[PDB]
Amino acid sequence: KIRIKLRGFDHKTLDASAQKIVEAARRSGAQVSGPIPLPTRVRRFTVIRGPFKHKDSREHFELRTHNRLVDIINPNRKTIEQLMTLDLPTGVEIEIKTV
Amino acid sequence: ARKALIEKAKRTPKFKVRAYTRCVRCGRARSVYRFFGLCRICLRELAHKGQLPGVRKASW
Amino acid sequence: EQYYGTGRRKEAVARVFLRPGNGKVTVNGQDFNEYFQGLVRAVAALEPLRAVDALGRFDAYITVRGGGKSGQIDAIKLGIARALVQYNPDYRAKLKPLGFLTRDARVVERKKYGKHKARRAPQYSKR
Amino acid sequence: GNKIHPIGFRLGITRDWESRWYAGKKQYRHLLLEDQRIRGLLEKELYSAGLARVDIERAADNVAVTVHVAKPGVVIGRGGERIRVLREELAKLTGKNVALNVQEVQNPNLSAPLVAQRVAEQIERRFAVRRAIKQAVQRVMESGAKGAKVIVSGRIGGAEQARTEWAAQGRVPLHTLRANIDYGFALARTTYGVLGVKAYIFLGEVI
Amino acid sequence: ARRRRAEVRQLQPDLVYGDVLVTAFINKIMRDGKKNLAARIFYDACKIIQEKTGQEPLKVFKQAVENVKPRMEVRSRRVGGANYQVPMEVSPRRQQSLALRWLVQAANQRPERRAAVRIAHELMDAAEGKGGAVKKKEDVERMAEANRAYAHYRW
Amino acid sequence: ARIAGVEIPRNKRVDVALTYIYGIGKARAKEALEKTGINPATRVKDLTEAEVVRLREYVENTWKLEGELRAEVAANIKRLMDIGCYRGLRHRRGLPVRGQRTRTNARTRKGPRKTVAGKKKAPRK
Amino acid sequence: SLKKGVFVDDHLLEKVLELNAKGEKRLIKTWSRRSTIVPEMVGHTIAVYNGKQHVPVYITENMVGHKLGEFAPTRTYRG
RNA sequence: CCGCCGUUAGUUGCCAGCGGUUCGGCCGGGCACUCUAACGGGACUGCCCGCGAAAGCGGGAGGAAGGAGGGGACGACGUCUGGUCAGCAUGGCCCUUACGGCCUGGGCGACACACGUGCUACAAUGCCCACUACAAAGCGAUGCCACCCGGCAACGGGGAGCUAAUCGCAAAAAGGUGGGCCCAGUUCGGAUUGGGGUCUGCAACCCGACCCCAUGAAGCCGGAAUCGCUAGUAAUCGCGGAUCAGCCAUGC
Repeated sequence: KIRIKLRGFDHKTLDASAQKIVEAARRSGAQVSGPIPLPTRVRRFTVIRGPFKHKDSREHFELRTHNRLVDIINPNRKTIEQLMTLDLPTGVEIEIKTV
Repeated sequence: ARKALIEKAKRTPKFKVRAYTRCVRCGRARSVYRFFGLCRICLRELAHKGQLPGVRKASW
Repeated sequence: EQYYGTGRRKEAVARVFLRPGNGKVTVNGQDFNEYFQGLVRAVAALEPLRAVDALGRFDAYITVRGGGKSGQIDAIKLGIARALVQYNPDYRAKLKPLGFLTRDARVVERKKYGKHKARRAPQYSKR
Repeated sequence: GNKIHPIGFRLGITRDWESRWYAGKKQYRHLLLEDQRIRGLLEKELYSAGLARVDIERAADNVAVTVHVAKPGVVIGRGGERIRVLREELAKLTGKNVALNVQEVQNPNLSAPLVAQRVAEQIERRFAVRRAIKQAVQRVMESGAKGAKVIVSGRIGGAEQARTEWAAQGRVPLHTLRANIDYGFALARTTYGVLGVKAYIFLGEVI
Repeated sequence: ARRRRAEVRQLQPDLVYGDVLVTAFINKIMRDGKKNLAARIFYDACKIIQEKTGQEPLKVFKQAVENVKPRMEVRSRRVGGANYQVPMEVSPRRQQSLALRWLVQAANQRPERRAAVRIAHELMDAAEGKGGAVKKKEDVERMAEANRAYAHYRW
Repeated sequence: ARIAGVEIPRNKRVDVALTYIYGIGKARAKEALEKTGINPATRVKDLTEAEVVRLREYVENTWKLEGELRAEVAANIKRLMDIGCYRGLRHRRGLPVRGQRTRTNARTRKGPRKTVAGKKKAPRK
Repeated sequence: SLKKGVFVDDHLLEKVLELNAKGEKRLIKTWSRRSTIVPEMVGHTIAVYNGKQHVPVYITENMVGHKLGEFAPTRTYRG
């Protein structure tokens, strides 16, 4: 019922948040639908070298939008408690949806 | 024409087809990604200078 | 009881499920000579069990999606080659010189920047 | 002379950003708008004494106002009053969540932008190009470095014609991933035009 | 190139019978990635070959193949700015490669209707010993002879 | 098949017969074989005579063909030069009707290229 | 152009209102070659700003809903 | 990045496995199969045979894979008095009731020739109508729009779903079954133009694109010559998006 999506920009710190969840989620609670990874937005981008007119000669760039998901089944007081209080999502903004 | 380009796009005239993009960190309109509000060139300068997050050297 | 093959060539996924019988060669929900006709790559999909012509003794229930038609067919081929590599790995060391194990790296090289196709550049002006 | 930005050649893992927070489509641009305007404001009315990192992490209106300064002493002022109203202007324009971070990177000969700034300062204080630059390089090698390369580009010390200038020492390997090299760009300047100082500090293999 | 000696590399040993040349000829029928339609039509042409005259389509094939096989061919000798157009005891590989190519394009130089028509018919004449591809071939052999002068300027 | 202005196509499929004909392309010919009840597949050489009669009773007693068309062309083109409603003014030029590019391409509404002695250019070296 | 309507400046309309019920001067100097030569301008002198001068066109009648600027290209010389 | 298998993971996937099923992976349920994304193993002339004084050459196997396995990024010292204050600076000069700030149309779309880049064709391996299938990626809140209604169509009115592996763009085409053209400037080829609407947007004549009927011209395959291309590459065939009110979109 308490299903929480995960918006994040960098993949390394991403698991560290999900693992932080995964542990304390089950630890204090119960069955937590394991770290289900969601296909990254790899936003397409191109741009040439100079300020100039050498048309060719380009450097493509992209957006690296990483998103994941955590899902629980039990209404533990403590789960809710620390795991919506004890947080540090510096470059991670999370979605919280009561399905 | 350079100081007023910035003011036309800012003050906003009348009709809806009287509006145009502007790289605010280089004051230009042509090839300016609306998603960043920056020119391909401004995007580029701050990208190489290493200050653009959620973006990277695309490798695919 | 069941023979699974991971049928893959150039992003064409083929789940190979083999059973005993005469050859229920169904793929994706249609008979073989129906999903793939008017094309010879069809028969070569059968080739794995034609170089070891047990062929018939296998209600060949395969599923195949993704990538491309012919490519699908070939993926299916390698899958078959891996489903019997399971039950009876004796076929593995004979089919290895035959080459029914080598996958496929004949892939889609990226649309390189500045060209009309993979390796196809614009024409020279100058003159 | 296509020396791709070392930072650009560090993006993979070998260097971190000066901003790291989330943005959901339509809002990204607005972030980078303010974000950068702050950044630059900080840059200007604060640069006074060494500072590279224009770092800021964020999310729901919260702002991790972060920065790696050099000297912190008189730059904090006479009790914390320099920081006070500056942070008040940040809080002003960015009426959201200022949380100042004033740091320090011990060594001047660390972090290429810093010595870069020193080098531009040499010539901005009308001083011998090759000399001051070579000696700053030797400072880099002295304090404890693995590479020292800083070049100055422009109307070199005088006379119309204008190129760059040699000041290399040690090893400067920069085709390598793990080399963790800092890159700075001092904006040198003269009454008669523009000079360009580029600094390269090689720090270490596989860290 | 100036490095190695390239090679030729494998083709495909007839996805129905069991021989390269069949499917290689198919390769040199190809209508732009159309091994599909081109092979299709080649085999249409094959079955109709067997139905018209019933003598082993690979006997008629081998026959056309050889009867269009240039043992010697006229190239261009190296004397700087003067190419003495000199023959050569050609390698049999190119002999047969050329061979099948000439067969194809000659059958194509026909103004008939559909493909298997031009194929079957020109392949009949080519087998027999009159075909247009065979006209070109006999021409080249004859050029090896008309270049009796160029007997010792080969590359 | 002298239906319209002496149009006689002949022994082909009726619709193609009508193809080689002013005022009628594939569309008006299909709808001919619709509003006449005749079959498109059968030949125009074996076409029954009262069928052709009611066909001409369709075509000529409905729209118009080659006569009125190019004539009304020349007329509404008198209007193209009545004052010179710029498009038609460009038609009075003996030049294309649009406003595209006459700097090169015009190889239709202006006859074959009228050779000039180059002129020369600007030192590109 | 338009779909449900015929694009016409209200300058035309408004100034037609004025000089029609009074019977005033000739000369119509609209600084716009956009509006339509609608039948609501009979056959009068139309000195519209060509881009240099005010090209005065004597409208016929068979002009109808066919645009103003249609009647002065400013493109000196042609072929 | 791409390929083998390996670990966890299970609103996409899933009978693979069982019940049900408006009998649709639709409801139950599962995670091994698809997949997804971090974490790994894996190829090192390391082993086998012959060869050279060595490098290394050829052949055997194992193997997803040989002997640089395909790629992208990375492109040194240095040259070119290369280019750019119409990206930005910043230097020097000149303009300052105007080389400056604004509005209005015309223009950067002109036309008697010229190369250069490109697409469409000049046709029967052809191509028009029809019937069915397989891509991968991307993109979508006053945005995406399925579907119903409406015009013969263009497209318009209505109106469900999604800040998304769950809704939508979307229909791939090439193909394959099945129908025609019967070598014809053709039913090829759509160029050119007349009669009519659509939507955009203050506004579409000169200056948008889109659709119907008719026109259906050039063109029956390109001399001197020059371009590209070493394997999913050439060729051929299709898709999205960057800027975008709209679109000049054969470009990228």
